[PDB]
Amino acid sequence: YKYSGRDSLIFLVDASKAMFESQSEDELTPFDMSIQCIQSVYISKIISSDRDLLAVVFYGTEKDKNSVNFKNIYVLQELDNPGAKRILELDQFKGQQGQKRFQDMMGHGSDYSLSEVLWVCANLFSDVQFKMSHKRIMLFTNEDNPHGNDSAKASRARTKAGDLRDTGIFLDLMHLKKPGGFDISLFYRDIISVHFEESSKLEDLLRKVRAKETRKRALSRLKLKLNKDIVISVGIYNLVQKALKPPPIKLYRETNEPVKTKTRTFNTSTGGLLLPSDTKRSQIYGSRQIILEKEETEELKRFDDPGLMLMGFKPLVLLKKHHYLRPSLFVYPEESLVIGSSTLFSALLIKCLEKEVAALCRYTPRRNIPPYFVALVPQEEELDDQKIQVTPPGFQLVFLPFADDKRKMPFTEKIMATPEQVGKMKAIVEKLRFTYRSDSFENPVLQQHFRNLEALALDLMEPEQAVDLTLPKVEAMNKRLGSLVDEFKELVYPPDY
Amino acid sequence: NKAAVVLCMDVGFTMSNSIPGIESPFEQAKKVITMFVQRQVFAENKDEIALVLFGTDGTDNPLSGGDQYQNITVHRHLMLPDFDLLEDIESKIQPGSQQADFLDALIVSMDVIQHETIGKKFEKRHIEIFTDLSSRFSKSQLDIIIHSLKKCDISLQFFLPFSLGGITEQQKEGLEIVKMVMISLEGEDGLDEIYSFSESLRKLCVFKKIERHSIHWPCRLTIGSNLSIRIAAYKSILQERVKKTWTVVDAKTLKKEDIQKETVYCLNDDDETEVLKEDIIQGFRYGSDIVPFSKVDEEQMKYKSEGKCFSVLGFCKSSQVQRRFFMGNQVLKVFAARDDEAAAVALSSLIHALDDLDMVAIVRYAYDKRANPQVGVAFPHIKHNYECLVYVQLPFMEDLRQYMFSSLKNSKKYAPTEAQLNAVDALIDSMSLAKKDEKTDTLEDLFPTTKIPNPRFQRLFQCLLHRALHPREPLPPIQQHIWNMLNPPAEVTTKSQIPLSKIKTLFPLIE
DNA sequence: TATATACTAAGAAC
DNA sequence: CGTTTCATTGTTGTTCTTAGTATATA
Repeated sequence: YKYSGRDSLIFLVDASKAMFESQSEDELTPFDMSIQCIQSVYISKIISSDRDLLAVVFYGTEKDKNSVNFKNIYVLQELDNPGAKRILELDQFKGQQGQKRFQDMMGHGSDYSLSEVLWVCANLFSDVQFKMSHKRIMLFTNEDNPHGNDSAKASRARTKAGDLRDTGIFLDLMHLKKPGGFDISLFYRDIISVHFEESSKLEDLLRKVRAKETRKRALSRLKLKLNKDIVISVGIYNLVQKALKPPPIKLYRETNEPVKTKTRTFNTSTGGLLLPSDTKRSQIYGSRQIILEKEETEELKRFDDPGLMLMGFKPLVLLKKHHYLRPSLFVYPEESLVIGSSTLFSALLIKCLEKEVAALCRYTPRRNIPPYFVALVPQEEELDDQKIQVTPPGFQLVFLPFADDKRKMPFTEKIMATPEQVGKMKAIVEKLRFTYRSDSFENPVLQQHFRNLEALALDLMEPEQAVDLTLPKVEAMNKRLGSLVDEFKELVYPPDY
Repeated sequence: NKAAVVLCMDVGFTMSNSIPGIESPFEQAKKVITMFVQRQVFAENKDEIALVLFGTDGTDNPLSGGDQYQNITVHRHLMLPDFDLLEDIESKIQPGSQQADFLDALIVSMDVIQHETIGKKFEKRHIEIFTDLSSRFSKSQLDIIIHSLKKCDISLQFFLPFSLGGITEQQKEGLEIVKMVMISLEGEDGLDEIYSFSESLRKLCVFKKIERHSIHWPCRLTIGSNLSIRIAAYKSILQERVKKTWTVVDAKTLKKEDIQKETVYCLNDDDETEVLKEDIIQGFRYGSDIVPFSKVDEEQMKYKSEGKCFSVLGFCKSSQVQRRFFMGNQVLKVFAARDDEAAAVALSSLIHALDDLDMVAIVRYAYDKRANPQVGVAFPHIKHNYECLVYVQLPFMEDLRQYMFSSLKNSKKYAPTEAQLNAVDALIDSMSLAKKDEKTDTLEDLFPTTKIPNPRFQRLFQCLLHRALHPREPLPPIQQHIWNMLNPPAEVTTKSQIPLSKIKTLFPLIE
């Protein structure tokens, strides 16, 4: 969808006396559950997609304010970019004392009408000016029949909800919890896009993740040309990036204001001010000095116009894993520049896959960049698990190292092992099996940095101090393999360390 | 390591004439020595260069005599290379009219080495003589000369106009003498130490490769909690960047110290200037607002680690990881710390087991404290000289990205017709850069890209030359040998006209 | 004890 | 004829630079 557009999620909780103090047992509370869900998802969205929009608005309350001054509707925080000033507002309600505050500030929960609730949350989406990529509404209620008493209210409810379904807005409820009354065919089968007393769909909204994402962002579009005449349009995209911590901003010590760094360069002999034209680049070779233009120090790189230079093809066994150089990239046609080039792209991909052969190219990502040698190794698509995209179809960009990279190894001799040790190592390596999944692990540094960020943003009673799968679970290795370390010691270990 | 360089050129008469179709040995070897001095100029290696332009119309050498050590002009003694020496060589040399022996110059350079290579610390010595073998030489001291070369640790090489695979009987018997001398130095392999002048151009044309020594990092390869193994990590491939940066210097004065890149921090209000390095505290963006984090709280709340922590998290199938996902900056090589053989054999057991069972290891990695940890593939490698294991960064989950990328097999709007398909077959078979050779399935990889110098550094050194050898002059274009180097070998381009021609009639190519 | 050689880790530039 | 609203072109994230600290080596 339109990239500049942004995701928008509005939060809407049943504020009636129904679930404010349901608390059948003393281990949970639906309001203490819904607010927990909202806080968790909203803090996750802080780090994840800080560019997006969230809003929380309660219905059925007794105090009133909204855009249209209606009855029993409270817009707690409007639609805006997420921030701590609202983390605190939500946190103010978390607690039995907090629920006391909520009830004596907005109300026990009066009469309501989800028609007017849909009417008003629609107004919230309408209000804000930034374009919206996706628009989702989350209800939080368990009164599976909003009203079996006034059918006219319910008819107007279907009408307005169907309208929202056709104004571009989706709607969603997770059935939180109710003694009985845990069904969706009662008035909601026609609303949302078998059933039980609790929603799995709300459990994952507690998964409490700190990832971040960027949309289908073309890193650079370059025109792959087969020769000097045939040219096709390729979008160099990125599929692994090594996220770094967000770059810090320098702030004034009491005033916490931005400080607008103003680095400059000027003379030492005089109190003048050197201008960018007024400086020269230099090196020192052979006990003699060198001068070039600041313009020339970048002209020393002009090698080829931007694009891709296919020369020939290679067998996929000759392209070796042993000589990785840079994060790989992905190749996919972009129909916009050269119309119809997608056909030729597909032809090359299919036929190369058929003959199990690589494609070699010269890659000049932008101007003023020396070219490297890159392999267009085709990739087949796989969808088998649930018919959802896993490996996008197209070409890799396996960068091929230049000679100056080999880093000649300090040769040492080899000593073969005896087949007895390798035979027992067979069992050793078998025992420590574990299936590896691409998203198995997290950066302890990035995760902990984000965590400390929330900790300071809120002063929540301790920092989270997340423990992460990066550290090995030592007892597991000592146990599930046994004491075979001593076996290999008595096999191939003399007394010295 | 250290090395001593003493080049020896002749300035006699015979090299002043040659076949009109090929440049004379004088100018040929002259370009050769010029660009060789270029090599050891750009490379910052501590090699010290001396020059002996024997066969001189005069005699300017420390060992001057009436007939002993005659007709030699030592250009300059064994010190560092520098530009003005190169320029003088390019200019001061003159065509000669005499003929002189080269054993003379060989012993003279021998004496120079014995007189200087001990006065300053050295490790290995090299003597190189360029000539055309048109000299009158006696075999008197050859035994003693080779003896001293063995004792003084000097390697002798000769470079001659003819090719091993039309010269005078003088030159022919000189060539036989040269073979005798080289074999009298090293052995039968002395044949390879014979060199022509065209092949010298071919083997020398490129600028000096930027050799780069790695660091012996030893680490404790940890598996479980009771099978620690000393492991020596080494880097294999690294995106190489130039060593010393482009120093910024002021025009018309050309001093570095006359410029200060001082940074000043101001406030947005009335352009108030903040005190440079104590009033600023670093913040971070958390949604709308900025959290006053700091540096002290950074070092206090930062994640910590035990240290090296190269500990194996587990083992997995080869296909369980893939080429695409390799997320490294650099690719390590994982070898045993030397002198502990039992460790080496244990590691060999590890590697071979992983190989035959196509299993791959996943190890937590960290170069040291205060550095971000790291998890990735530990791939094992086999070479007849030695087994190998390599480590590469593999992504953390936040680093992985996901995209839809609407598929292609839905090509009801693109429709790769069979004519186009068999066309592309003709292409990918015809432009096949690699084709099987020697019945060993070593395909036509006359584009390895693994032996090819990085053209960036080539252009950088060429620029530094062309604007060093000259005062202010406009820059030159890319030297055609660089382009021929970068372009594919010609035969592939030749085979490609017809298939691309049949392409151009089978697809749309809108603007 | 001095020197540089290595590294990572910053930065800002574009 | 004047006022209001909407849509689009400039927008940037990334790479490279320098820094800084790191250590062992000679």
